[PDB]
Amino acid sequence: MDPIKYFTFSMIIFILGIRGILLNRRNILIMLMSIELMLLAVNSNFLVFSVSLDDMMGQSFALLVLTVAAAESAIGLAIFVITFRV
Amino acid sequence: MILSVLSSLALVSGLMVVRAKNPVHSVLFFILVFCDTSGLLLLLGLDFSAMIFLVVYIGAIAVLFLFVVMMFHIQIALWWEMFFILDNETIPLLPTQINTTSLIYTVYAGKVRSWTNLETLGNLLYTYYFVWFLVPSLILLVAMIGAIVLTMH
Amino acid sequence: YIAVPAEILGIILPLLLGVAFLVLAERKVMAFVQRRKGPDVVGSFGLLQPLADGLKLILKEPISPSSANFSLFRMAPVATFMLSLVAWAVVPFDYGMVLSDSNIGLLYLFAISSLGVYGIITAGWSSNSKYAFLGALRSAAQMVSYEVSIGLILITVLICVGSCNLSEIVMAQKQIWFGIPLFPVLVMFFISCLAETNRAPFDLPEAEAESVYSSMGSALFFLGEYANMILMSGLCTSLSLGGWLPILDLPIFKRIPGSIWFSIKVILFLFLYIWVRAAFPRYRYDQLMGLGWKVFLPLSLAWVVAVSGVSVTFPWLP
Amino acid sequence: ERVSTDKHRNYAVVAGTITILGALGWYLKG
Amino acid sequence: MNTDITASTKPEYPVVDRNPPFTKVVGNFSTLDYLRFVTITGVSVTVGYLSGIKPGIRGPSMVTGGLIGVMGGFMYAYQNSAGRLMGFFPNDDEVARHN
Amino acid sequence: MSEFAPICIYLVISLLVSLILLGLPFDIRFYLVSILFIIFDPEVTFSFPWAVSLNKIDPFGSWSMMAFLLILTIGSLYEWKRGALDW
Amino acid sequence: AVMEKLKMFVVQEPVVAASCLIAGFGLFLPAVVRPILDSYQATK
Amino acid sequence: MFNLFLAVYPEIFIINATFILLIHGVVFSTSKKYDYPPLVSNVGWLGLLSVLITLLLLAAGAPLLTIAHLFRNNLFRRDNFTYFCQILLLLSTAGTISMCFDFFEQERFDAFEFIVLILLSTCSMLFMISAYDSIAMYLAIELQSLCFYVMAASKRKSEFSTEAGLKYLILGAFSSGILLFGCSMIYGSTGATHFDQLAKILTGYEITGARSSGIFMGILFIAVGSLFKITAVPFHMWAPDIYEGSPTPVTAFLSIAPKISIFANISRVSIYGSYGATLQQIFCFCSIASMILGALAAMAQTKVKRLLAYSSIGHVGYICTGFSCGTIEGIQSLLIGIFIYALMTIDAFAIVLALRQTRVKYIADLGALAKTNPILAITFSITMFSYVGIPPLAGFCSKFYLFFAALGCGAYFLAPVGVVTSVIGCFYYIRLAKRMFFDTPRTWILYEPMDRDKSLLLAMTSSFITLFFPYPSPLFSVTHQMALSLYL
Repeated sequence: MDPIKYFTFSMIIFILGIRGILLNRRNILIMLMSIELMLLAVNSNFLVFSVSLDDMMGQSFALLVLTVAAAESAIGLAIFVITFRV
Repeated sequence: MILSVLSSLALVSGLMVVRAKNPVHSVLFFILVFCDTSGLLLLLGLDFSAMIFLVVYIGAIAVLFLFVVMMFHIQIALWWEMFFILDNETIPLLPTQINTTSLIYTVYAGKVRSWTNLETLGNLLYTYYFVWFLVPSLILLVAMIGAIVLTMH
Repeated sequence: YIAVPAEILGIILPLLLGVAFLVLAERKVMAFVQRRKGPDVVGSFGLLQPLADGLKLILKEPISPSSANFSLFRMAPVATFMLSLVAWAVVPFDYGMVLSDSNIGLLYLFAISSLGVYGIITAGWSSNSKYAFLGALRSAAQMVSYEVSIGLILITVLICVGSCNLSEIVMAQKQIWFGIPLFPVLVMFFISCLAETNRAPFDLPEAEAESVYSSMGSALFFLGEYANMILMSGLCTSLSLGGWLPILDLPIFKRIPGSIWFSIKVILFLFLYIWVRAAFPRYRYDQLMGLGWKVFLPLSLAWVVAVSGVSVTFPWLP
Repeated sequence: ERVSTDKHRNYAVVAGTITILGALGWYLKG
Repeated sequence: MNTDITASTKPEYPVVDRNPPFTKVVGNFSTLDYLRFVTITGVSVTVGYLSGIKPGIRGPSMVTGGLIGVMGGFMYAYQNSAGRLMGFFPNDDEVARHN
Repeated sequence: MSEFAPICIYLVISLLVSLILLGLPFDIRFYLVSILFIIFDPEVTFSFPWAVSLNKIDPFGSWSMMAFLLILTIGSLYEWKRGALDW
Repeated sequence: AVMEKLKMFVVQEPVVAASCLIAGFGLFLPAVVRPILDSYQATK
Repeated sequence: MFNLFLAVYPEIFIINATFILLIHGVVFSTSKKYDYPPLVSNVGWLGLLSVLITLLLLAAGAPLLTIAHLFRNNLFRRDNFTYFCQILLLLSTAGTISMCFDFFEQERFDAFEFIVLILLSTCSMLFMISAYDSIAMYLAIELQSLCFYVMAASKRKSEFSTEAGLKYLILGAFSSGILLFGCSMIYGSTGATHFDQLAKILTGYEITGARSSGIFMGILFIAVGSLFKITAVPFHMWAPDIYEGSPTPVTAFLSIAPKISIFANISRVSIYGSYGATLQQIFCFCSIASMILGALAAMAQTKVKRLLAYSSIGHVGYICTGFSCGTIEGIQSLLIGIFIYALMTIDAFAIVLALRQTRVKYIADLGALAKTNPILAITFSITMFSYVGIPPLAGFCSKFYLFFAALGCGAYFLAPVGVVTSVIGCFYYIRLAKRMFFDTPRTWILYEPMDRDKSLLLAMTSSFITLFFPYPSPLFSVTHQMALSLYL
């Protein structure tokens, strides 16, 4: 039952993030935070799977996708802060 | 119990992230989402990744988001699916897990030592799969030179 | 069940007593440095000075602020206080004389430092005026830069000894104090701890805030700062000077309770804090951040590389 | 008054004639 | 540790040496190899020179072109010699020696 | 685990004592610094596992980690000569 | 000339010079010392 | 170096060249001794030299580029397929750099970082082609997409730059998020992420089981994700908008380079980890949607860039129709179409870039190119008719072999829609070309004309297009080799 609960939490967070990035269209900050939420949910279910089926590559993937998320967030916020200079 | 507490907090806080106005409120609720997710991971039994979620997700990214939304403060321009996945009869009925609770078979032989997840993760990630670790160097380098070429006049 | 709250109370209250007497001893020893005595009237030796100051700040007529008067202004000082103390959770005072053996203690301390950064930035912005907000941003940037330097230094001391929980580190030092071989590393770590709490030569943020608000709020904030000071001193002596281990290993030292050794080392480092405070002018902000990003990051990184190198060529690495 | 007095150009010209000679030799070893 | 050299393809030519050490290969060069190295370095230095005459740094651009040229040329020469040492390339004089 | 339970009990007790103490009287510079921190902080994150396990990895581990450090150090050099950390 | 330029640069930027020297030491020790030590252990 | 890294020599060299060029550029761009030189041109020529050297190394070394069989099989496997795909990619990157040299100076924007990314994303894509693991694929895609994110928002004082870049960033990051969740679900339900393991675990025995409902969600999400990066005509949001906003070299590289890479990756996955009808059906729909959209949108456009965007969508569609079935002849014609499309689009961008400044944004500015520059007008007509269809050209031959394979493979339905979108495209274009000697409203006699390298590259490709049919044996042969050795 616990894998079910973990995975359903991850799925509902993913759904929430995608609904945020779709409904809200103008606020770039909410947009980028929703992308961060999507990557967070992906990370969390990666870890849950890495521990449910006893296998390690889930956690290496988790660490690397953390790196990817940090990069995207930094560069996208740069895009925004140059958009809002005018 | 406490698992449900953390899950509920994370859910409602993400809702506020998407809906609540005053974007600084959104960033606060976002930090809170990540904090409770880290506590959740800690409950799962992976401690290293919990502290990492604290350090780089909360202490590093969210502080950048807070910085930027600070300088522009004036810039204010399922129950069906849950039942469908809980009525599958492929999940153990909690009554079953009760007596079988006293059925697990400890090995006492794979735990004479014990690799904490930090140690085993280091082993794996650096000896093997190393190109998987060189590439993130390149993506971080891309991040930093991108920030420079974009904003630095 | 009830033992744990007892331990937590026994950890919290003595820390507050010690930090009050810390600010008292701070004034006293800076005075003695400057050819004068400190507070010496109220107590027998000025010992009743912090109690008197506390009672004054209690009976003082309060003034509630006028800026987000709930859940954002009356919370952030409590936030930084809680962060400092929860850092104080995992520190070894003797063999097994800890609160929690969190097997990844170092990451824990580093994370808690970053969360303290969160505390200070939200406490700065929660006010109304904007110059306090600029000062908060300045302090945040300084704190986070010297945190990355502290991180690299931690990585060095970690390379020297396998595990992470602090008791194992102090055993590794029980062979020979890591302060001895990595003396420049200790100096860099101490300078970074100085910049991390803005104490001795790096004060221009606070100096400017004083050059251009609740009584109990300011008291809580200064309490958090000095508590974080004692914490930094404590982990510095817990991972670079031995951590409850007698010197020269002679069975006359072994009568000292061990816990006394830790207190002696941390009091020495506190005295060094206060001493280096009253001998040097302050940096600016420009030069401050420049040194943070030019002088301590490369040196710390080079030191990581060098110690890893020297300890990977010979079979000296556990 | 019987020489070229630009060091960089002279180094470059040495490199160019070395290049052409090397290509000719390479072809000769086809 | 998977530190073995086997290839999906096969050494269609003789197999004089399987995994030759570095110094063996780099001292096993042939005249054609040095010609390849010199040609790459030369073309690199020249293109650096001209692309430097454009903004006024004829010198430094020449140096950078030289660095890239030496890198590429030595890598190409080492690759050719390694191939001829394994079998993935025509081996006549290597077989003559190793005989 | 079973140590984060003392940790969290400490958390709530500290909350209580702090509330008790409270109730008794009754641009581009910043952005680029933050980015450089977000970039050098995963550096520490990756140095943590590499630190503990330099005995079940031979010089291969040291060299891979040094290559990572070299890539990010060329990053730092490009940062420096551009003067983004000038202040 | 190059020695003069290097002395100038080292006087100007002492801490970068010291950092580079420490990194050079830490990278030179393994790369060139580990083989010698392995050979010594093999012979004795 | 150590005889193992002989399997990654092109990547090692291109990364080292990227680093040395980065350092060179930054120091001699901020050195006060010289004036304050902006090193875009010099760094660019050194980059083109480095790319040609990479091409040389990779090409002349393939049979030993396959040297680290298993130790590298941990991440990637290199076969003839990857060999030829990487060669075509390096050719395309050399071509686009050479084409975009003159744009830098003309448009006058000074950032040599623009040409240290082109190389870096190039190495990323070289990793992406030879990628034999879901997460290695994803990481390579992310590195490439980050390079493009940096590359998009170049000129800040402009207007369309920032909005186009932000649109592209949000779109790409969303696509990659979907792809990540897909790989996550496949991992969770399957228990492996290396293509050999996925093949061995879910080949033949795709029969529905208890927890078989998980794998399908993963592969569906992967399909959606990889689709978004082929412009995914139901999901083509903002694609013409970003094509119009972003500068011309950037949009050219975005059209030519990533598409071939992601197509090779799609082929490598669809051979291995597909279902009997899942992937083929999720593509059979997008193919007809794409052809229809290309037709009924490119029929009516008034900006010479968005027309190019919708024609690119249309040709990606034709290629996806070629994807429909999974026989050897089919995939052969698929790869042939990919190659012909790469050539035609570098050609079209050469033209639209040599017609840039005086025509900031217009389509009516075909101001008597038949009269003010006849050879250029004839070349534009040749490239476009090839892009759409006419008696023997390259594009017509490619589409014809595509439909030949489709008919002979058991799908009598893609041809009607394919031929009718082709014929409406042909009517429209041949009406436009014959509209070039009716009369001329505007006239834009141009300071632009094609310094040397755009002209050479154009001339080469344009001579190729017409002259392809007199001898198309070697292309068929090499495509057969490639497709046959993709799995067998």
